[PDB]
Amino acid sequence: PMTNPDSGVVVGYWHNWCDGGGYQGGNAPCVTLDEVNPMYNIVNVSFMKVYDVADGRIPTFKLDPTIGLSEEQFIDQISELNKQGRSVLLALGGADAHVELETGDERAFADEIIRLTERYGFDGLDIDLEQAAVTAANNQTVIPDALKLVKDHYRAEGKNFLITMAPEFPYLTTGGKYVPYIDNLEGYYDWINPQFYNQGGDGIWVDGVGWIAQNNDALKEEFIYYISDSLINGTRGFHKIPHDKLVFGIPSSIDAAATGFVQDPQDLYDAFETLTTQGQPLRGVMTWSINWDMGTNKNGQQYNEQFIKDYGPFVHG
Repeated sequence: PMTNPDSGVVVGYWHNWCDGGGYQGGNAPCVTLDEVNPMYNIVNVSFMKVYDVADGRIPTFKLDPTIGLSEEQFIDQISELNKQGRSVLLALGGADAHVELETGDERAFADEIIRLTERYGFDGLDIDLEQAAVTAANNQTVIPDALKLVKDHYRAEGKNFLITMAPEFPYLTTGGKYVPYIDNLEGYYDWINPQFYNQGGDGIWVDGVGWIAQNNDALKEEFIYYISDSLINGTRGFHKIPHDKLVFGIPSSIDAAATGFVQDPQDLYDAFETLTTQGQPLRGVMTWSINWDMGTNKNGQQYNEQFIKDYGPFVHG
């Protein structure tokens, strides 16, 4: 019962908690799955984590009851997303997740991913580790090893369990800390949706063009274009990610991330247009987060689904 997308994707994260505070003092309410705009055709339930270190190192998922959904209602709403052709992934990691897997844990971690997948109807898993967890303990080897077990388990049932990853973009260099997740899952992952945000003054130097920072709003089109062109060709010191497997992750507003919000969507449409014109169209867009897009800013104004209104029709048309 493992729903996959047929073409472009708009990936959105869904908070398993209520009323998060924002980088500019807004508020992100919890919402049900049935409240999510259908143009979010990949919905990432956040987060699979270790809730209590006394329960051991294996991450798990526990639905937050304050969202107002029973277990059965949550399961049913996933089934309903699947009937619409939409996928629901489990996102592993997030802040304060205590994911510190050790060599030897990979079989039990795979078992728990399979168990939650059977119980809830998840269509796959997104690796969304916090900065410090990327190289913690044996995460770089145990997490890919466990996911290969899961992938092949479902492949043997004729099903494609989706595997995606949300690296912070500076770590995608040829010698970067994220490389093992990508190399170890080559041929296993379906796409990568890096975070092109929260890295302040990081960016990329483009010979003949100059220094293009992730927080430079005047060069946003050039940033999106050149960081993507580098990834999809394995150039400018970046690890290759094929263009049909690259999804461009950006904040849904200035409350969702400290930096990286795209002030003018036209900069993204034009960058994607240049990539398409050279024959390397990207697979779609990702955002942190659905709940922020449905949230409020510090003066109580609704974000009013502005992000999915800006990028949904663009990706799906």
